[PDB]
Amino acid sequence: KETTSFVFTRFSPDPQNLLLQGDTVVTSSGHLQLTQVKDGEPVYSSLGRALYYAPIHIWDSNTDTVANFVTSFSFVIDAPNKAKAADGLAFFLAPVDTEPQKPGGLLGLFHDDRHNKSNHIVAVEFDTFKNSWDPEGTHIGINVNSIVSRKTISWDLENDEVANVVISYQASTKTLTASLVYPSSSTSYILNDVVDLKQILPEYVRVGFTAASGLSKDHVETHDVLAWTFDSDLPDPS
Amino acid sequence: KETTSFVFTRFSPDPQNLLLQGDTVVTSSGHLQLTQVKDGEPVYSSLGRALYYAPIHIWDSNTDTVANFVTSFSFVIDAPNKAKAADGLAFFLAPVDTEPQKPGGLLGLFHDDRHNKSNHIVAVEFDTFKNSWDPEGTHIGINVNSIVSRKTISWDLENDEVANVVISYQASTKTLTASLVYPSSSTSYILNDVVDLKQILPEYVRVGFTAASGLSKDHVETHDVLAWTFDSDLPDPS
Amino acid sequence: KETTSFVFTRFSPDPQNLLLQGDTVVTSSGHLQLTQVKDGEPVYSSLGRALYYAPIHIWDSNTDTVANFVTSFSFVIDAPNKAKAADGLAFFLAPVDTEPQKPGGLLGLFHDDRHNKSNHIVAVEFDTFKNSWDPEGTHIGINVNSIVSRKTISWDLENDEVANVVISYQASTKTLTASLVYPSSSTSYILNDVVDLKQILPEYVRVGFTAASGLSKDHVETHDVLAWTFDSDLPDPS
Amino acid sequence: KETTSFVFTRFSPDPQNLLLQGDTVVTSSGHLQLTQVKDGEPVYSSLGRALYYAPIHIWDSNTDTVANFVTSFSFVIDAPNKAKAADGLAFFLAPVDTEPQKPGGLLGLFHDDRHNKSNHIVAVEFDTFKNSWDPEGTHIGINVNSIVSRKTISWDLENDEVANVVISYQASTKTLTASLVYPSSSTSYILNDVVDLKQILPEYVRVGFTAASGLSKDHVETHDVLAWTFDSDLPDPS
Ligand SMILES: *[C@@H]1O[C@H](CO)[C@@H](O[C@@H]2O[C@H](CO)[C@@H](O[C@@H]3O[C@H](CO[C@H]4O[C@H](CO)[C@@H](O)[C@H](O)[C@@H]4O)[C@@H](O)[C@H](O[C@H]4O[C@H](CO)[C@@H](O)[C@H](O)[C@@H]4O)[C@@H]3O[C@@H]3OC[C@@H](O)[C@H](O)[C@H]3O)[C@H](O)[C@H]2NC(C)=O)[C@H](O[C@@H]2O[C@@H](C)[C@@H](O)[C@@H](O)[C@@H]2O)[C@H]1NC(C)=O
Ligand SMILES: *[C@@H]1O[C@H](CO)[C@@H](O[C@@H]2O[C@H](CO)[C@@H](O[C@@H]3O[C@H](CO[C@H]4O[C@H](CO)[C@@H](O)[C@H](O)[C@@H]4O)[C@@H](O)[C@H](O)[C@@H]3O)[C@H](O)[C@H]2NC(C)=O)[C@H](O[C@@H]2O[C@@H](C)[C@@H](O)[C@@H](O)[C@@H]2O)[C@H]1NC(C)=O
Ligand SMILES: CC(=O)N[C@H]1[C@H](Oc2ccc([N+](=O)[O-])cc2)O[C@H](CO)[C@@H](O[C@@H]2O[C@H](CO)[C@H](O)[C@H](O)[C@H]2NC(C)=O)[C@@H]1O
Ligand SMILES: CC(=O)N[C@H]1[C@H](Oc2ccc([N+](=O)[O-])cc2)O[C@H](CO)[C@@H](O[C@@H]2O[C@H](CO)[C@H](O)[C@H](O)[C@H]2NC(C)=O)[C@@H]1O
Ligand SMILES: CC(=O)N[C@H]1[C@H](Oc2ccc([N+](=O)[O-])cc2)O[C@H](CO)[C@@H](O[C@@H]2O[C@H](CO)[C@H](O)[C@H](O)[C@H]2NC(C)=O)[C@@H]1O
Ligand SMILES: CC(=O)N[C@H]1[C@H](Oc2ccc([N+](=O)[O-])cc2)O[C@H](CO)[C@@H](O[C@@H]2O[C@H](CO)[C@H](O)[C@H](O)[C@H]2NC(C)=O)[C@@H]1O
Ligand SMILES: *[C@@H]1O[C@H](CO)[C@@H](O)[C@H](O[C@@H]2O[C@@H](C)[C@@H](O)[C@@H](O)[C@@H]2O)[C@H]1NC(C)=O
Ligand SMILES: *[C@@H]1O[C@H](CO)[C@@H](O)[C@H](O[C@@H]2O[C@@H](C)[C@@H](O)[C@@H](O)[C@@H]2O)[C@H]1NC(C)=O
Ligand SMILES: [Ca+2]
Ligand SMILES: [Ca+2]
Ligand SMILES: [Ca+2]
Ligand SMILES: [Ca+2]
Ligand SMILES: [Mn+2]
Ligand SMILES: [Mn+2]
Ligand SMILES: [Mn+2]
Ligand SMILES: [Mn+2]
Repeated sequence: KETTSFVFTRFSPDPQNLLLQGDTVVTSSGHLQLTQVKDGEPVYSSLGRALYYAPIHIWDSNTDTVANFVTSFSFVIDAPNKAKAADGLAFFLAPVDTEPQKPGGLLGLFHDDRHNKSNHIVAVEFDTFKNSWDPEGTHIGINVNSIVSRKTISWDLENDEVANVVISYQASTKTLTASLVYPSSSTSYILNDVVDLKQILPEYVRVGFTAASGLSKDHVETHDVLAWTFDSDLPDPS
Repeated sequence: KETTSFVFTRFSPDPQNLLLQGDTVVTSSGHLQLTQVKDGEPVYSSLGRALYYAPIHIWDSNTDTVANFVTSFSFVIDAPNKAKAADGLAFFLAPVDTEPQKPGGLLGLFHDDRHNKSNHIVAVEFDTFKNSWDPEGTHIGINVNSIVSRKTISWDLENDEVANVVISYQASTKTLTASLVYPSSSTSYILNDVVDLKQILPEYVRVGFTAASGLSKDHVETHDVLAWTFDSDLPDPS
Repeated sequence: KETTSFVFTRFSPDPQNLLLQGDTVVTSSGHLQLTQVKDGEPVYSSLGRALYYAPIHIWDSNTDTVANFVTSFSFVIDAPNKAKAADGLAFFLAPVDTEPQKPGGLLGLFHDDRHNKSNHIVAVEFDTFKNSWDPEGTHIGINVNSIVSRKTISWDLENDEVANVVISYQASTKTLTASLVYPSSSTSYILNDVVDLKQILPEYVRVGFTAASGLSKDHVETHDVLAWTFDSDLPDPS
Repeated sequence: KETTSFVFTRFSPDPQNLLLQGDTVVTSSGHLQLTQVKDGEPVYSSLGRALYYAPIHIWDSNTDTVANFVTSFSFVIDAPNKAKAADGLAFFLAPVDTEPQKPGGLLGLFHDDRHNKSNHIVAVEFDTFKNSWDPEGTHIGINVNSIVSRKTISWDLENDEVANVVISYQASTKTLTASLVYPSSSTSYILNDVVDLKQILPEYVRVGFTAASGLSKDHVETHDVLAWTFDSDLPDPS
């Protein structure tokens, strides 16, 4: 049996147990600021990611076991103009050596908008801009090896409000669940889908966040993570 | 700081750390069988509850602190005829000395269908029968001192399928959240509302389940809880 | 699988999740005051106990499994005259219906100084007075169904200093371990012994503290518990 | 507030969340084999280490806070001839970029046998061979920036038996405690000392194990770690 856990109720400057990639910085208020802010305004064409330093043991081929996990986090998206919000934020699992990919609507996750099994990516996206591949309206999506979500639900961005997210994986039913609550307005969202982690991901992954602002100067927003917990449990074989 | 936790991934016969009330028994398959089954068929007019034996310290007037909590459980409702399903199951918090009340549509929670602040009850109901006070259709409800829910959402009973529920309370925003997932069909539900526990409940409560079958012979269903976890955390003051 | 946990970093007045027996009260400073204090002085012939309200599932005859557990606590003994310290404090496991027994050197645990398997008691004692059955000197003892310890080590009371205790049980080796540290003086103690819980205790027990002051007016001390954690884990069968 | 935890009840081959250094391999039985074995016999002059991949946040200069931690592990030392056992095993904390140093009696920890504050090492050693700097007999030691222990206790190696170790740090008293129990013989050992982590270590460290076999062919033993848990808690400022 193997377990991994961590909790951040806020972030310290120079967090050496996180891999910060692209534009990510830690604010003096203790937030993970994924996309650039200059003079209190979000900067366009910005991309930042943050991963937990330790690989997570997500499944084991020898024992044929798959881990359960649960992660919770709080985030804020602040768009100067809500109608022009772009592009969004995702929580994701990827190979240990994962590096930022294309900015904008590809969210730093993918090199292009096609499906490719060598991506080895599972993500939950909070998507604020309708790309050509997207459903109508802002939405939450479960993504497997593609920016084109396997399943989506409508989600109304509550501009500059704290969103509380829980994402969990139940290995026995191969079910990934994602929920988002805005306590400020008592609004909540949930979706779930079958995602076979053993078939999609390598045995060890890194986990974390990615976010991207829009590729034009009037389509911008901030993407801050305020707090993050993670727990994974790889059981003994039956 | 005070915390309480417990986990049951299944139930043992004669569980001395649960207070079983009314008809509740533990099955040899390890389920908490809240309402009676006879010859593999649910019995009408049955009511059973199960509470964790220890009082939970939910808030403290001296330090003016309120606990966070989270509970998860799995349950199954099996109705021979889904249209005639009655009456449902609830998770609840109540005074330490709480005893079963009226059966049927009052779910063992309330003496009548009126609102009364001396009840000191907060519940999340999974309501399978439309009483005169209910919305149209089966629904999940957040209940505060009344069988007449403060907030409801439509919920389609997936007959004899395992439902995974999470209910959490965030003290800082006074927000109660309840979610239900059916992994078998990838269907999910969530709602949340403001519930001020400090104003509704005494400082110590008992927590648990209640369920009731219908008060007529053709309006019956089973109500089994398969697993239950609970975690509460009453923080130090500021 | 079944687990039970709780944490008290201090105690609240009227703790409804503890069974207080004999003279025990909670002080306004948040301590569990097991033996009486009157006008800032310990009272002789006083006996108090405190148990967690919920029964703990320590083993299961159906699945033939035995729990691991670990408890930690901090305590203080303050004797006006250290040479006349009596009688001591114990952590213990006992049947759910356990009641205080004889005061003084029997520590509220036993009716007499003999061995009897119907006691169903396992205790770790911090023994400040040499009775006829005791080794020379103040000592820590592991007790099984008798005040006459199965195993003892010398322990020097550090008068009015905080002692940090950890007691753990490893089911697979039937080993009970107890350690005590005085951080103030960098002094530490440890002992362990084979104790077969399945053979000694019923399937469910209550756990807690007992303490007794001396049976003469010049042989007195206080016995305060400052903090307490407990975790038990009854595994699935192999 | 920041916490980090992990559990291994056994080890998988190619553990990508551990940094294996020197000779360390994972056995097919799931043990961390720190020093080499060839044809079932320990090889002399072997040195291996294993660190958790993620840096641990042990103190924070911004908030002026220091973490508590607790680690537990099980290990086995098997010497063909107990009188010729060498050299031993240690648990340690060191800079993130730590690399194996000198073999033999320096345990892979130090470049020489002198005290040097630039080492930035805190270790607990299980020392099986009397070097020129050592006390008489096999011993457990607390080491700060030197192979010459700050404090030692006698410890009798129980050849090829499982040792259960707990090492904990209490930031409020700056106290490091280490205990070892052999359940097989009911033998136990403990020591503790004041160690100011903020003054000795950098803000982030890596944690893990090191072990070395003797530098002559007749002074050899195996050093296997069977299981390992770690929990650290860096609190909010007070
Ligand atoms: C170590 O402690 C152990 C636990 O205390 C001791 O075992 C107890 O010993 C008790 C006697 O001291 C014994 O109590 C008696 O039980 C009789 C049988 O009870 C059951 O069976 C009946 C049907 O067959 C049924 O009617 C009963 O209701 C019970 O279910 C019972 O008849 C006795 O009651 C009569 O006799 C007494 C004495 O004259 C009267 O006072 C009483 O009113 C009645 O006329 C008696 O019962 C007890 O009476 C007093 C009351 O306060 C008690 O609550 C009530 O129980 C008890 O059953 C056992 N317990 C167990 C678990 O075995 C043990 O003593 C030794 O071992 C026991 C088993 C026994 O063999 C003793 O003779 C031994 O001394 C202690 N061991 C040692 C080595 O000292
Ligand atoms: C506390 O620990 C520190 C860190 O380890 C010690 O500092 C190191 O000491 C070692 C000595 O064992 C030094 O390594 C030797 O360095 C020489 C010189 O190399 C350089 O120059 C030559 C030619 O001049 C070039 O050929 C090289 O390419 C290189 O540029 C080398 O030839 C030897 O083979 C060793 O590798 C090491 O440099 C040094 N590091 C630092 C950061 O100072 C420190 O002890 C130090 O060294 C000793 C000998 C004394 O001089 C102390 O005053 C130094 O502090 C140690 N403190 C104590 C008291 O032991
Ligand atoms: C100004 C403008 O309209 N630029 C548009 C751009 O074409 C130009 C034109 C001139 C220059 N130039 O070097 O000045 C640079 C780029 O074509 C892009 C599509 O390929 C538009 O990118 C989209 O921007 C959106 C916000 O407007 C979202 O970020 C959306 O996700 C993103 N689409 C994707 C697939 O990433 C981008 O907005
Ligand atoms: C056959 C029949 O009419 N049965 C009906 C029953 O009637 C009688 C007849 C005589 C006596 N008496 O005091 O002797 C008492 C009751 O009165 C019950 C209400 O008071 C009906 O209960 C309702 O039954 C429904 C399923 O049919 C649901 O369970 C519903 O929740 C429940 N309503 C409530 C408020 O609990 C029940 O259907
Ligand atoms: C003043 C005095 O000496 N009182 C003594 C008291 O008195 C008597 C005197 C004669 C007879 N009798 O059989 O006729 C009966 C009782 O007998 C008590 C039982 O032996 C002494 O109790 C002991 O007191 C000690 C502190 O001084 C410790 O608390 C010690 O653990 C305690 N012993 C026990 C077993 O609890 C108690 O000290
Ligand atoms: C047979 C014998 O005496 N072998 C000894 C060896 O001897 C020689 C003699 C001449 C030359 N030379 O440079 O020609 C080289 C080696 O010198 C080693 C360094 O002092 C001895 O190392 C010690 O070995 C012990 C077990 O035998 C322990 O492992 C002990 O910790 C270890 N010492 C240290 C500091 O690591 C090693 O035992
Ligand atoms: C699928 O994704 C991976 C990385 O996520 C790419 O490396 C693959 O590109 C193909 O393989 C690489 C190594 C290189 O040879 C390239 O020329 C190939 O196209 C990518 N595959 C495709 C078809 O897009
Ligand atoms: C509100 O709830 C309390 C708690 O359950 C009830 O006891 C109240 O009923 C009234 O007071 C009780 C004690 C009893 O005297 C009864 O006859 C009264 O009706 C109830 N209050 C209401 C319905 O107004
Ligand atoms: Ca998009
Ligand atoms: Ca109803
Ligand atoms: Ca005594
Ligand atoms: Ca040595
Ligand atoms: Mn999308
Ligand atoms: Mn309803
Ligand atoms: Mn004693
Ligand atoms: Mn040594």
